[PDB]
Amino acid sequence: HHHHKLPEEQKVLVVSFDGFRWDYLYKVPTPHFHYIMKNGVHVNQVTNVFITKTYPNHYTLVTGLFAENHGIVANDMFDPILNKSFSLEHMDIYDSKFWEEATPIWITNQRAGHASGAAMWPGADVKIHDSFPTYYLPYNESVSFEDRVAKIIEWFTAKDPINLGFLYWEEPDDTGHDVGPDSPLMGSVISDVDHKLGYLIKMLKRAKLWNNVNLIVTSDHGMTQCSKQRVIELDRYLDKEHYTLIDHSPVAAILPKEGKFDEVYDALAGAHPNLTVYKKEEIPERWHYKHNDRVQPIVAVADEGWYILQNKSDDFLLGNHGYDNALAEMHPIFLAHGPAFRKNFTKEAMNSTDLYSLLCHLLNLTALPHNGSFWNVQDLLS
Ligand SMILES: *[C@@H]1O[C@H](CO)[C@@H](O[C@@H]2O[C@H](CO)[C@@H](O[C@@H]3O[C@H](CO[C@H]4O[C@H](CO)[C@@H](O)[C@H](O)[C@@H]4O)[C@@H](O)[C@H](O[C@H]4O[C@H](CO)[C@@H](O)[C@H](O)[C@@H]4O)[C@@H]3O)[C@H](O)[C@H]2NC(C)=O)[C@H](O)[C@H]1NC(C)=O
Ligand SMILES: *[C@@H]1O[C@H](CO)[C@@H](O[C@@H]2O[C@H](CO)[C@@H](O)[C@H](O)[C@H]2NC(C)=O)[C@H](O)[C@H]1NC(C)=O
Ligand SMILES: *[C@@H]1O[C@H](CO)[C@@H](O[C@@H]2O[C@H](CO)[C@@H](O)[C@H](O)[C@H]2NC(C)=O)[C@H](O)[C@H]1NC(C)=O
Ligand SMILES: *[C@@H]1O[C@H](CO[C@@H]2O[C@@H](C)[C@@H](O)[C@@H](O)[C@@H]2O)[C@@H](O)[C@H](O)[C@H]1NC(C)=O
Ligand SMILES: *[C@@H]1O[C@H](CO)[C@@H](O)[C@H](O)[C@H]1NC(C)=O
Ligand SMILES: *[C@@H]1O[C@H](CO)[C@@H](O)[C@H](O)[C@H]1NC(C)=O
Ligand SMILES: [Zn+2]
Ligand SMILES: [Zn+2]
Ligand SMILES: [Zn+2]
Ligand SMILES: [Zn+2]
Repeated sequence: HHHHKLPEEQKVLVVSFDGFRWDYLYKVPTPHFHYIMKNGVHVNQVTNVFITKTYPNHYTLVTGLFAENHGIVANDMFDPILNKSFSLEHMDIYDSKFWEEATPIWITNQRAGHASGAAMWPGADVKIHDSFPTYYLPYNESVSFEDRVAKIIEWFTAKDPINLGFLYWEEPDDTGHDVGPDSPLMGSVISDVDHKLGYLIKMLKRAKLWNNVNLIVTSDHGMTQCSKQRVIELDRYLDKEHYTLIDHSPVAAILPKEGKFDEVYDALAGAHPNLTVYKKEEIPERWHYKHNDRVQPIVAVADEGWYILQNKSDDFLLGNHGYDNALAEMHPIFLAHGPAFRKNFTKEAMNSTDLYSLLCHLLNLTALPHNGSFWNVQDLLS
């Protein structure tokens, strides 16, 4: 018979499938994504932040800030005040000072008395302002999706449960790089990701969380097809001895050596039609990228689908991202299901800087100063 159920605090689980381009939903049958759509909300065009790389965009999701403000401007950075480098590829990400120009939402959540949990979310196993999420996993890409889900569900159902979870998975980004997003093999990995989403849905239902957790499924960026016929080779124009390459492609962050600034700029600007060379102060305002000492004196941006190689042996991948965030192929999926969200609703656009204000609203937190607007996304809510 129908009876009372104890009022639960509002809960949110944010899931990021890395590199899940907005239109991947249509490359193969995605019944579990479509199940969420039919019972939830879906935004066609999510404008993420420049540069359209993993660490800048995940930190935007948990701060509501543009990259010049939260300071995670790239996956590879050099901070001249710290005189230190940051590099994802070397797992050299744990220097707290690279993160401390902002405060991620899990800290704000916990300062309000709640508990947060993170299962491989970029930056969640880093000490920031002397704090971690209440529960987190040390980053390890080899941990299965099923084990990450198991931890999330354990934490949402613990003696002292979390109200806010973050779950992360490295596909379809990794395969998109390997084969290129135009490859028919992308169907296999997208289908697998849809199966993993179905596994998550099944476990949320089994744990009696499905109808009381607001599940948000999104990503950090998309992916575009590259080609060995679309390469810009810097050593055709520049003496490698006269600059340091802080980040390579498709946004080359260039630090000329002492006195070589005008040599480097003059040699590279207009050298190739698909490489736009900006002096820091000329960087487009719409990217909200330039007001930060981690933005190097010269930033050279390749057009969509072009690769910057410093020399003939530099890295090349059939898929890449990082390009202009106005480009549709850089845009991630966004869909959601839960008691706070409408059902079978589709909206054309959102800015990824708005998610932070949505999360703060759902959890009844006081948002720190940010660049998004709850009013832009209030129509997703029931
Ligand atoms: C990498 O960099 C290259 C080189 O800069 C860019 O290529 C240019 O792209 C633009 C935009 O499409 C081209 O301009 C358009 O050309 C069309 C005709 O193309 C043929 O003829 C020209 C010679 O005039 C050749 O260069 C070209 O290869 C083709 O053979 C025109 O129809 C277009 O005019 C129409 O659209 C424009 C708006 O785009 C309107 O203003 C017009 O009124 C008209 O309606 C336009 O002129 C340009 O020709 C290309 N240059 C070259 C050398 O190919 C790439 O776009 C860039 N790559 C990426 C991914 O950004
Ligand atoms: C994404 O953010 C931009 C920038 O804030 C929004 O563009 C502004 O929209 C307001 C209306 O609320 C206009 O008054 C401003 O002139 C716009 N500013 C700029 C710089 O264009 C945009 O609406 C947001 N998009 C979504 C889908 O939320
Ligand atoms: C994005 O949001 C941040 C936070 O509100 C803004 O940063 C502030 O900018 C003012 C100048 O208007 C400075 O006085 C503050 O010191 C900044 N605060 C922080 C925390 O950095 C930023 O201006 C916003 N960006 C845009 C493009 O609107
Ligand atoms: C700056 O620091 C150097 C040692 O640190 C390494 O190099 C810097 C540039 C960063 O890449 C950092 O992450 C590395 O661990 C010193 O060798 C160098 O002398 C220092 N320079 C000055 C001027 O103090
Ligand atoms: C990551 O997880 C795997 C599987 O349990 C384990 O073999 C490995 O030692 C872990 N640590 C790292 C740094 O990969
Ligand atoms: C390219 O640059 C690397 C440094 O990253 C250097 O070790 C390598 O020998 C260079 N290769 C060519 C072909 O110039
Ligand atoms: Zn990514
Ligand atoms: Zn990637
Ligand atoms: Zn990987
Ligand atoms: Zn690979």
